[PDB]
Amino acid sequence: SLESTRRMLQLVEESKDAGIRTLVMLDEQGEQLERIEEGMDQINKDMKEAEKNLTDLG
Amino acid sequence: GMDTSGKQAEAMALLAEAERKVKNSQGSSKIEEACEIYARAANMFKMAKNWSAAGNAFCQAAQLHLQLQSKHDAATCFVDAGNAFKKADPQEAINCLMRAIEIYTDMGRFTIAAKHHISIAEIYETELVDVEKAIAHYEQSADYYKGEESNSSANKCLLKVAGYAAQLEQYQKAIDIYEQVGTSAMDSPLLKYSAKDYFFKAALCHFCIDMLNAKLAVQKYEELFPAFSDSRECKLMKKLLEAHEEQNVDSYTESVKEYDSISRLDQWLTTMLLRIKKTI
Amino acid sequence: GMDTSGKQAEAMALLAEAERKVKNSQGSSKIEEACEIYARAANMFKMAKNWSAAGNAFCQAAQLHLQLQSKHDAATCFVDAGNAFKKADPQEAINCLMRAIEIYTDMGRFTIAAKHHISIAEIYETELVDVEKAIAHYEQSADYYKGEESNSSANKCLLKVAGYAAQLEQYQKAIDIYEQVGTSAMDSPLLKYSAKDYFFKAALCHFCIDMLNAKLAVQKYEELFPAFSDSRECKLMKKLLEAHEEQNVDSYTESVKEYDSISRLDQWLTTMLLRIKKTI
Amino acid sequence: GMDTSGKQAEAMALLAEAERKVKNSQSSSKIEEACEIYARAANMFKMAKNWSAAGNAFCQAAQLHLQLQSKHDAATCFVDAGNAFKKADPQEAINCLMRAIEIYTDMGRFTIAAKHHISIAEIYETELVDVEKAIAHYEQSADYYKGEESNSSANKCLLKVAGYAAQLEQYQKAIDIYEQVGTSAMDSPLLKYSAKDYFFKAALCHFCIDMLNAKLAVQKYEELFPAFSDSRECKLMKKLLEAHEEQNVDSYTESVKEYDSISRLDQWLTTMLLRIKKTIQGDE
Amino acid sequence: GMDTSGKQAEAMALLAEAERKVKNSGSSKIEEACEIYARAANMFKMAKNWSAAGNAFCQAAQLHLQLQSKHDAATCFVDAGNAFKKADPQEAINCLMRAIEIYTDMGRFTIAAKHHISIAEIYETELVDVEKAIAHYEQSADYYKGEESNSSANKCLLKVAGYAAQLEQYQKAIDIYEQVGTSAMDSPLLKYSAKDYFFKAALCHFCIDMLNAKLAVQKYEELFPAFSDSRECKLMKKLLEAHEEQNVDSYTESVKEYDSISRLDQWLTTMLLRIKKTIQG
Amino acid sequence: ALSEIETRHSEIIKLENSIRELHDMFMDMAMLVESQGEMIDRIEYNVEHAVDYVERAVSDTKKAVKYQ
Amino acid sequence: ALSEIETRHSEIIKLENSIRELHDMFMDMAMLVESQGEMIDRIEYNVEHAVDYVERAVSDTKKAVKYQ
Repeated sequence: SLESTRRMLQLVEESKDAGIRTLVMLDEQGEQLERIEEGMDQINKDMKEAEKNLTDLG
Repeated sequence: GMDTSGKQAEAMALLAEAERKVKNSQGSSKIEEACEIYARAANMFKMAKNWSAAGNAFCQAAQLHLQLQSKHDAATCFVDAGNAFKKADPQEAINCLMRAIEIYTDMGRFTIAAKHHISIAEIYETELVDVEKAIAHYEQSADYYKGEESNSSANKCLLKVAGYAAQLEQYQKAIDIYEQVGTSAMDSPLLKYSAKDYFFKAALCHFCIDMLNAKLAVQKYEELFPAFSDSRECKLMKKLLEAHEEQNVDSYTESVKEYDSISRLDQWLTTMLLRIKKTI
Repeated sequence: GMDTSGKQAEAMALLAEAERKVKNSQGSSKIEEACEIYARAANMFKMAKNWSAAGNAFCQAAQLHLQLQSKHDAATCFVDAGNAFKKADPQEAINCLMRAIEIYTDMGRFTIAAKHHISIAEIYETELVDVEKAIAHYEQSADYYKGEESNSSANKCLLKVAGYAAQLEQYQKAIDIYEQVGTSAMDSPLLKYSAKDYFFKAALCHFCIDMLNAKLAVQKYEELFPAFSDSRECKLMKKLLEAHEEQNVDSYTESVKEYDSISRLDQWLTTMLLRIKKTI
Repeated sequence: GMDTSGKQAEAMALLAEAERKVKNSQSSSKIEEACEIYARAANMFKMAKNWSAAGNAFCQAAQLHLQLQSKHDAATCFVDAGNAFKKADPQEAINCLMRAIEIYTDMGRFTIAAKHHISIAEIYETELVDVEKAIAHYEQSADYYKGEESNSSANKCLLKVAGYAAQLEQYQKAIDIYEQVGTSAMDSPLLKYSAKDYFFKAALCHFCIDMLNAKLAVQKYEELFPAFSDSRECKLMKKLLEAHEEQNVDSYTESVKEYDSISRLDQWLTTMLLRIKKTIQGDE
Repeated sequence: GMDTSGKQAEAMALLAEAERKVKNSGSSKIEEACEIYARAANMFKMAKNWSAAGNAFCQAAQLHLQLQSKHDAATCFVDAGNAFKKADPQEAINCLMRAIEIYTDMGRFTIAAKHHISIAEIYETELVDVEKAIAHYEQSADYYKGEESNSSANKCLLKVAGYAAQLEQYQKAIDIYEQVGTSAMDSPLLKYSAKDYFFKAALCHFCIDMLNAKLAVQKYEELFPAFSDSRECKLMKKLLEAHEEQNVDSYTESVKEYDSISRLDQWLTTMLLRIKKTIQG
Repeated sequence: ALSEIETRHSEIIKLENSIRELHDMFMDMAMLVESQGEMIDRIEYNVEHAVDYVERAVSDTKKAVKYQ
Repeated sequence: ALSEIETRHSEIIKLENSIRELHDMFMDMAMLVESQGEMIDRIEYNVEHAVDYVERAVSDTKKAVKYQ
């Protein structure tokens, strides 16, 4: 029975480490997502201005 | 052969045509066509797994774009040539990457500079077996990332730099980095759990200096936040300190082995414990 | 080598020559070139680690660009100026962020306005040790996000608002927000498991107002959410009510310590518990 | 400032100016400015908390774009008006959404049409509590998603529509959908573990038509998927079938109460169990 | 609503209009014809027809090809292949191969690799040709590796190794498994999983002979120590010890004991059966 | 005797603590994943709008310059 | 024995099986999430390229058309 508890302890420790790694990497993921979200708005605004200017010139 | 021979012949023919065009011109359309066929020949070389020729063609295209009043295309060709040269000669790849970094930072873009510096440092560490240049590159990347308020990337780079510095006998920089990282991570509700580990590492860097410094650092860390007082690591630290104080190496070895049995140890921690036991 | 002497010298030379160029203009290409040189000088100063000069150059470029019909460029320059000024003096960052928010809201989009409001609230909380303006900014951001059916960000902002209101003894708003958020999260396949926690927080607020009110609120919550009847929070609050109903402080302390042993209490929970204990 | 009266007055004056300007022009070049001023008025109304006025302005802008040779802008105005009217006028929002869906499906794009169909079904279910139209819209969205090689969204839509059909006593549709999704998860490495759940649901549906069919379906699932045997759901189903055979309602009640004690059950599970309970109680 | 009949009628009308417009052939006429073909294909897809839509997409792709336009032809061809995914696998494969050929001309490696992966999926899900699937997966893996995409260049290698092991080519499977495990052990995130690869490699070595399995297990243990303290290695040692004396009872008892705690998939049971039938004799 | 009793009493609380920590981590994970999914949906909408406008603008300008 | 040993054994076995399932789930989570991370990293570079290209193109074309 003691060996059983040892096995559960080891397994739960491993699971906790895996969860910790997932949390940190996902924090990085979210930072990247925020960066791309910031960029796309400027993309769209500049494109809209250029399209309106080109249409007006013609 | 099959595809390889045909691809090589086509690439050589394209290179000869580009040489003819550039010698004929010595107008702008001629050089533009020459650089376009240079890029096409580089891609065709990449088809046949001949990285040296593809890198040379990409570098020539970068030079041709540079001689014209264009910069972004030159930087793209530089980074492509460096990536191609990552296989055969790391030095040429490093040169291309530093040129690309300079070009990118000239225009004011700093996000890609950190990635290029990280790639350069990784090449240096893996191929040239050098840590000083890698340390400097990682420090530059961390500063660039922190300039834009990206905390996670800077924290990762600083953690790597601190680990390498502590491996290179330097303790004050490692202790400062660990202290800052732990203090920053403790506040955030997400990364509260891991701070203890950093603290523990810091403690070890303090123990390599002298026992009294380690004891005072442990007391300070415990005072900062009671969570670190968890027996899991604090008990091991106290047992090691007690064994060192009384000049009992058998107890130190027994405690280290008992800790290792339940949970394994890494090369860094193993070497640190070996050093601490040796100095005893 | 990244010595700041050359960077600073180049930046000041560029600034002086651009000021000379703009001054001569007593047709509009002069303003455009002046703004370009201003942006380049600001970027160079940022590379030089001097943030005040970079922010000043950014603000001057923003004003010059806004002098023309183009306005979104002014908003971009102003937000960059605020980011640069976040280090030395937060007041200018707040002013320029407010101006950028005004322009962006005039344009029509609101998500970026909500993000800038969140940044302003964070700056207020971190630097100016003010909570009321932070509360107002969080409320405005939550309203903006809810206007676009952004439930998660609005819920987080409302959570922060309710927490800060509870810190300021404004129990009604805190309980209302906590009840709303708990009810909203009860009907989700992922957030459901957290619906208990919010309720507990609200319940604590009731204890501050009165005892029988807290008991009735607990009964209402349990009837509405039967699964709440097995959580540790309900048992703790039942025990605290039983101890507090007969002027028993010893049992109160034993229950508090027993619950805290399993899980460490945060500043908010421990402060509220101390207030409740001091009540009687 | 934050004063609502001033913003409302400014928006109303701007809308009146735009209306008189468009009326004067009616007496191509000025229609663009009319559209821009209408959009600005709609934005001001939205920030003035007058959702109805903003939706009306968006609809007028959409019509002014429709009369001109432009479709995408008209559809964008349609969705803006629908979202604005979601809070106040559900029917006008539904009309705007369906017109915009028709516009997209005419242009060719499909995924956005599926998302808007799901939104229409959601509003129908949460406000007008009309099960049939929500079911039809979910079926259309699932078909669109499957046609675009999107399986996860199609699987979720199929699950929702099958659950709604089961709530409406149409057991065969739910059974077939659950079996299909169970097989789909069966042939995957990730969802494999959850694959049991779907099958269990199917079993319950069979118990609603006949108990012999329930046994046959349970045996078919067992032979097809051996891992379903060790799961507690199979043991519960077998014990319930045995209790139904012996007509001992007490054993069924005790087993169900114990299963509820170990873990809670959703409304669907309890209502189906109650239906089975009354069916068996009729036998005794 | 309108039923497939009206949509088919409209699509046929559009097709006839495009055919007549191309008949009297110039840029405007061909552009209108290709646009009408695209509209007819979209309507056919709406009408649930999956054969006419593919033909219309192919016709539009050919019309674009004849004109000086390349990526439009590739898009039309990939759309035709997607439409043919449920109509005729051969036509979809041909269209996807043409799209890959067009794409790889300009150096777009990732799209070609994805198309090759889809082609291998077609070849392995319905058709029973595993050699072509292995070749396509190897091509995709090489394409991904050429772009330093080691993370995305490992799944294809694992699939190829598994299929090669299923095809008795144990040397290639062992090499791939060992390479993947060596690459993964360095990564702290993927370290936990690396054990499995090594275990599989051991099985592949056991399929040949017992001494090879013993030496390979010793080599893995020396190279990687944690593999020695895992349940799979315990099973390997028990099986190696038991088989030496021709005792099938111990073999089957250990296999059942391992299966009890955790179930084994088809591949593992097949390999165990092969090993028992081959070496236990 | 009491050694095994204390061992059994000491090998149960740690599991509870680890499990509770895992629970909290998983809950935070779920919330942030939902937020990221919403962000990605907005990302996709913006990208679709941008590409559609690119097609429209390029077609319009090409036809205009062709006709002059 | 009686309830004692049967409870011990049954609960221990069930907990072990569940924990193994959680371990496998977490491994698969990590693999797929790493794939998603590299996918987003791939997005970033092309996003930057597109923004730089569009900015330069619009500036140059506007200047050229205005001067003519």
